[PDB]
Amino acid sequence: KRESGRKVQSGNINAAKTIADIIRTCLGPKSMMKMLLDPMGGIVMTNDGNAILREIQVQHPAAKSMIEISRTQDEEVGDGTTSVIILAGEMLSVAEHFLEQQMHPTVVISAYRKALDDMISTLKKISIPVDISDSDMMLNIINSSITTKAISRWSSLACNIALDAVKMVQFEENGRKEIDIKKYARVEKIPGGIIEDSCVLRGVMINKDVTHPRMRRYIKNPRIVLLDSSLEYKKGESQTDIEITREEDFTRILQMEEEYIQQLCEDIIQLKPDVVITEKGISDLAQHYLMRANITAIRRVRKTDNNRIARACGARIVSRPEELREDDVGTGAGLLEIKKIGDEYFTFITDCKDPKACTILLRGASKEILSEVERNLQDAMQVCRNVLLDPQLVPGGGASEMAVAHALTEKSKAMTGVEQWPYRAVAQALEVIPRTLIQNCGASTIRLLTSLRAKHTQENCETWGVNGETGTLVDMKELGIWEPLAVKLQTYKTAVETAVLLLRIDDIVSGH
Amino acid sequence: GLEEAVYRNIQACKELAQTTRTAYGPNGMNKMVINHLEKLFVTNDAATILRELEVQHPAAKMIVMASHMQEQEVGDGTNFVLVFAGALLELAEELLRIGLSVSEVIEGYEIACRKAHEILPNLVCCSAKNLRDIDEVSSLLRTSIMSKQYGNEVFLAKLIAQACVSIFPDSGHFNVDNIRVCKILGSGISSSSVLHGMVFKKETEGDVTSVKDAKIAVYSCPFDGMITETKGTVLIKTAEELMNFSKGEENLMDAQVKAIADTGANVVVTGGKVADMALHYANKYNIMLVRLNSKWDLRRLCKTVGATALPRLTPPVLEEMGHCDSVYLSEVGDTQVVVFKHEKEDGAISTIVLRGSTDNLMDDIERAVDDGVNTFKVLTRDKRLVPGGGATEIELAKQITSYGETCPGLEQYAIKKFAEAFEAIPRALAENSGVKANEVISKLYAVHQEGNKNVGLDIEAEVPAVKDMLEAGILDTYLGKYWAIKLATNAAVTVLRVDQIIMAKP
Amino acid sequence: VARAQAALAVNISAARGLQDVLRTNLGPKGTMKMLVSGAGDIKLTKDGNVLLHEMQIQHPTASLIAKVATAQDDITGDGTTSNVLIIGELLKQADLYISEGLHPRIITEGFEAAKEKALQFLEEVKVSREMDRETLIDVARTSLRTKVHAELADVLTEAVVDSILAIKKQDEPIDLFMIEIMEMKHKSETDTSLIRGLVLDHGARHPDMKKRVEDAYILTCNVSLEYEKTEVNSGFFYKSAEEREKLVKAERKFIEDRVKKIIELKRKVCGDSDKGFVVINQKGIDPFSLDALSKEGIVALRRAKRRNMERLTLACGGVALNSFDDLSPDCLGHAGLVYEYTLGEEKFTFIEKCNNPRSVTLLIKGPNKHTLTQIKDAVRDGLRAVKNAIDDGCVVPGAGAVEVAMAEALIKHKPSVKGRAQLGVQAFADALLIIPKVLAQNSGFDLQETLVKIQAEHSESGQLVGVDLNTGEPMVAAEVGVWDNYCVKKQLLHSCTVIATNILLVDEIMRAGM
Ligand SMILES: Nc1ncnc2c1ncn2[C@@H]1O[C@H](COP(=O)(O)OP(=O)(O)OP(=O)(O)O)[C@@H](O)[C@H]1O
Ligand SMILES: Nc1ncnc2c1ncn2[C@@H]1O[C@H](COP(=O)(O)OP(=O)(O)OP(=O)(O)O)[C@@H](O)[C@H]1O
Ligand SMILES: Nc1ncnc2c1ncn2[C@@H]1O[C@H](COP(=O)(O)OP(=O)(O)OP(=O)(O)O)[C@@H](O)[C@H]1O
Repeated sequence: KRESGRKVQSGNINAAKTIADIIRTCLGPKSMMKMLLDPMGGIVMTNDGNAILREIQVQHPAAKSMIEISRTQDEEVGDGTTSVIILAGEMLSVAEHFLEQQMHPTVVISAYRKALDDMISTLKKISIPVDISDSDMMLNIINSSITTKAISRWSSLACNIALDAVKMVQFEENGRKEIDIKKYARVEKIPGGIIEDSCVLRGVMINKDVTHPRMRRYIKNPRIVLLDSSLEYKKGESQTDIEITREEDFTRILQMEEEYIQQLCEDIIQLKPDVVITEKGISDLAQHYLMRANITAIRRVRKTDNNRIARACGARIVSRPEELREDDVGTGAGLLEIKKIGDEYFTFITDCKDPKACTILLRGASKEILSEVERNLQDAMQVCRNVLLDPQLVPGGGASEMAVAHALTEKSKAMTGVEQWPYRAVAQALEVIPRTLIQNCGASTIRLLTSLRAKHTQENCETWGVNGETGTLVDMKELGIWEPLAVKLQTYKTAVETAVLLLRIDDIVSGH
Repeated sequence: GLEEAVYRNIQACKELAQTTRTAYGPNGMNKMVINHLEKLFVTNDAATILRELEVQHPAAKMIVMASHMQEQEVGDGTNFVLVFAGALLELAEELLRIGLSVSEVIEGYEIACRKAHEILPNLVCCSAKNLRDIDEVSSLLRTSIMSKQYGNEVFLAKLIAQACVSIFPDSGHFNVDNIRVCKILGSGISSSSVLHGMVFKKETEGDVTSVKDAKIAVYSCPFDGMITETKGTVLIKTAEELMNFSKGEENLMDAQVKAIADTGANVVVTGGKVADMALHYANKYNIMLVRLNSKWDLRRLCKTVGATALPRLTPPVLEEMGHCDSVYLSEVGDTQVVVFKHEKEDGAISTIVLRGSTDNLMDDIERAVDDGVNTFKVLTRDKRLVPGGGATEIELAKQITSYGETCPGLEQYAIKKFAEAFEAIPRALAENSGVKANEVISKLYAVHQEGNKNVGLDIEAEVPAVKDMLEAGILDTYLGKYWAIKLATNAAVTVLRVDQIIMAKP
Repeated sequence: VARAQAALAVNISAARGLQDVLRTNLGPKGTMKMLVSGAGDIKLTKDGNVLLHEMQIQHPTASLIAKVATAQDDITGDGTTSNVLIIGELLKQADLYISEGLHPRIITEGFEAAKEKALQFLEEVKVSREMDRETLIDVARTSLRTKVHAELADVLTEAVVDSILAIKKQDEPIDLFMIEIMEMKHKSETDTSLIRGLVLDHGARHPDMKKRVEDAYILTCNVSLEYEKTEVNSGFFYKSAEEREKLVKAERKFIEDRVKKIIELKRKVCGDSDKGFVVINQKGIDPFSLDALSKEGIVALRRAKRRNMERLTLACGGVALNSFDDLSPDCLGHAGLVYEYTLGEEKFTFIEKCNNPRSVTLLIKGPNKHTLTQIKDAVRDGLRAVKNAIDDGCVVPGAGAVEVAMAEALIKHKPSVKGRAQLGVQAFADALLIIPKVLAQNSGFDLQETLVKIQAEHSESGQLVGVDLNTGEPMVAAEVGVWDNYCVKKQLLHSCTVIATNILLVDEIMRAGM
């Protein structure tokens, strides 16, 4: 029915601790697999933390809030979603300061938000600048995700795909250096060929096939036209329907259908175009007057894909087909081509410049190989985006966690007041990331973590990390286990933003 | 939820052996079986037992599927498979309790099976002399009709003898399909006889007693009111309009029987009922009309002369008619029957008519006649005869134990148990005759030790002794004993090879 | 509940449970299993692929191992139930060290170290013998004797050896689609043999037909000579039953003009004596058209298949024809003995002694229904084993000689990743010895008696030792002719390391909701 008091403060803790205990052992290169039982008897053995919680239904309101905050975090950056839910479950796991000390959560939130300012200040002190102009330094960053994959045979060519895609989308003139892979870098899959055939072209590709040979095959000066209106029968302002059942109604409708389309098609062929692009659909009779002028028919394109075509050639978006003019020209484009690739037709409006848009063309021997590269390249594109957003790396593999937790201990000696006791609990809760790395390797956890803290005290805090392969401690300056800064900045920010949301809930009530 | 997991595959076949062990022999007991259409039936044939008893265990279904292969290439000894191979799996359980592996019994059974196929030609005493006489044929058939219908073999051994001699000049064509059985209700088995050609129990409904026409057409539709293949809206209002349809029905049927007279066909077979006015039109144009309500009686005629059954109401089709030499009527046993005789042809069709007062009794004679034809259907091959009554079952068990004793190694255990499975068949014959089975086996081995061969069981309730099978006229088929030993050993090695059964979804 | 290591203890019991079931059907001395469909279908097999794919298990963990053997037959075609017996002992021997406090990731790191050393050991024991008739008999004998009750073990070897040897020439790759498998009833199980030509399901049904044609010209046809529709602009109109008799003669006249055209093409091209003519028309043939062709000596066949027509193109050489109006002699072929094989019920046309058919039909005969499906799954496993022997010229000794030799090579081997990977090569050496262990139980001998004798046999030379199925003595696999494939043993060690990893790499099981 309803629940209030201190029970929902402990009820939201065990709801987030249960989600964190599921995917706690799935961290690092030695991530353990998880077995999901379906009602139909199916079993998937995926060890990906985003794939486990997606196929698991939850009923708690706090546990439902735990999944969606990492799902939105997966859409922002393509790496670090498992470390968010682990850190959000460890910060709430020390319930001795929440219930036994009878402390209000406002003291904890004032201690948690004050510890959030020490997260950004410590990571900028252990950071290191990146020479992004050298292509050898960019290869040592993306290689952490290309290992144990089928794309690893072509790592020298697959790295050129993601690096050339992020640089074309990023605009240095705007200052803020925006990269959006979903719009300006729309990836499409083409069957046939091999992995070496996949390259990057500077344009937009249309997956509509060719149904008639009366089209433009090779045009050096493509005259493009964009239109928003439909090419069909004229409908009124009412919501009436079109039903053709009588022979008297079949003649009167088709005579009005032919006379309006021929009046529409006369306005576009007077400019002598090469390819027509309409927003809505194109009827079968509309192609009959269009094939006499040998124009390539392209239909069913979204409004978001329409502006990428207008920025590729420089055309004008015209609302109505009766209002065409001479300014709707595509002068400056490279070549128009309808050449088949593996018995599929594709339209090319590519150019020899950077018209603020691009696409990725994938090829492969089978359709399962097409799905393998697109899930590896999109994971690789978001990691290399964070490097070009800010050229700064952090020592990963638990080295940044012990460097941050060492700075919080010396800061807590000068932090007076009641809030110093939950302030020291965040330093021990940030140690769970190198704790599960030793437990997944199989060595003694407390024997290695105690010597890990002794190396972070006397020696330099930027070195002496954990290697998740052999099970011992190595120096992070020797191996390429470097993490991006913007990934680790949003990881500690979201883990605090989750802990500020679940601890502030003090009542769960119903109502529609 | 698991006790032995190898014993339950054998116990399901031991229940299949018990339903025919007490039903073995001329002194075997009958079985009150219930048909699936809720009909009471009394029989003792081993093939009719498995047809009605829907056995469900798939481990015992291998011996039933071996019985369907036992019915092929030989028509003798279906009860021999369910007794001997049942004794194989029962005696194999005494070896597995000691510690012997199941793969050791398998190779030991196939060794003694090939050894038993060499001793069986040594026991062939007599053979058929190919004289085509009724004295030579009925002397060997008296043993096969025994264990089916005991006491009435003196009338059955002479009737099937007169049928198979008429086919034996047709060399290489003798089969069980040439001798058909048609049951007629009557007094008893003493009034039964044998006729040539195709004989049906129903007489000619027409008034023609003899016709020499060759064209025979069969129509499965009854003689009734004609319905057009189109819609045909026929409406009547007054009594004069009803008489125009009544007289018009007889006038159209007058042209329907005239189309049979136009093609030169004077023999018509009707599956359904015949109207009285249509029966008058058949006798006007001298057409023989025979009513056959049975579908198996109609399907028999299509496979002999080629006359097919057409669903239309008398269509004049010259292509789908049959050909016969002489169709006439004969009065045999106070009942007129129709004979499809072959006068111009040499003839290879014979029909044994059986008489009786009970349909449950006459069906057991039909299984005894078809097993009598199948005894000589085997003897179209190489003629070799073996002594019956358990005479060959002791001598084969005497030589295999003598062979398995001299052979050293671990394989001597499965060879010794292959001989004792042959001892259950005289144990089945002694138990069903009310005699102590332990005394007859000792009396059989004492006379076979001195070399007195061809000694089997004396069929008598008061006499527990034995007698000679050569002087008694008891003789079995060597090919009937050849395929029975081979198929039962191949069936009993299949059950021992399968260890566990797992159900699977399609 | 139970958020602990209990998710591993339930998965190894499904592995131990699937090991104890499938251990009774390895080798020729093993037993068989029955597959009941619930409706009455009975099937007996020893193949572990059909024992896991067709057989349904209730346990969810054991359903994953059923998906392992489906991936085994796609690359090799052998060793599916031997895949289960290794991974059953691999997770059994892992439990001796996990209960002592060792992490399963450490044993996984030792299993990949034992996989690279055992794969390097397979390159030294392989024998690059020249592929001839005699060495392919021993390869076919190790594969076909495990699906046969030892009465067809001698007859079925020469049927599969001579079939693949007739299609292995000019260094061409072996294609299994060139081999046609046909089944016929009313015969014994030992009556199977090889057929040079093809087997058609329906033959000529006419009393005036020739029973055997020694030489003939085969015309490929695909035209329906039955009652067809109009090819000219007309319609089906009739006023009564007499108008239908005029219409059926005006419609069938489009058929018999083509039938007499085949006789005009027969008399033109080789119309003299010592000739022949067979029609291989796939579609239906008019029964009135069968009387018109059989009077001049033409055997007409009807009711064929689509795949059989393509094999008739390679056998005779005639191009597939679609219309009789443009009949031409380049669509004609040639064959040798064209006769009919008579059964108890049906008849089958046999077209052997072809010029260059490039297709061999295997004729498998059986008395029962389940007997036909057992040999059909045996000939597909036997032909794929010899195909692995021709394409991969190196072979390995059989009778478990590789697994005992790999147990000694893995003992004298130190790990180079850590010290705790010493149990990874220890448990991999003990789990590979389950194949001489399970071959003692199926043969009826003691398990530990022949294991000592197979391990004490060592010498200062190259010598392989295996188990004996008859006496239980040490037996050299090269001296008796027991050989396996190098490709099967390479995929055996590769697939066993992957599947035993994934069962060892789970810690929690959750109920999904799609
Ligand atoms: N050999 C190694 N030893 C120890 N740590 C390693 C090793 N290799 C990589 N790592 C670290 O492990 C981290 C990956 O941890 P984890 O699997 O929990 O996150 P993730 O699943 O990669 O995150 P996301 O879900 O965002 O991709 C990497 O950031 C890397 O720094
Ligand atoms: N009166 C008898 N004298 C001697 N032996 C007999 C006698 N009756 C039966 N037998 C023995 O019984 C065995 C065959 O008996 P039986 O007639 O019961 O088989 P069957 O009923 O013909 O088989 P099926 O069920 O196939 O018809 C033979 O071995 C035969 O020696
Ligand atoms: N005559 C023989 N004597 C001893 N061992 C043999 C003999 N023939 C085969 N083997 C052994 O049996 C093993 C194969 O067993 P089996 O044929 O029962 O399974 P399989 O059919 O190979 O399994 P899968 O169908 O999974 O490939 C081989 O490794 C071989 O060493």
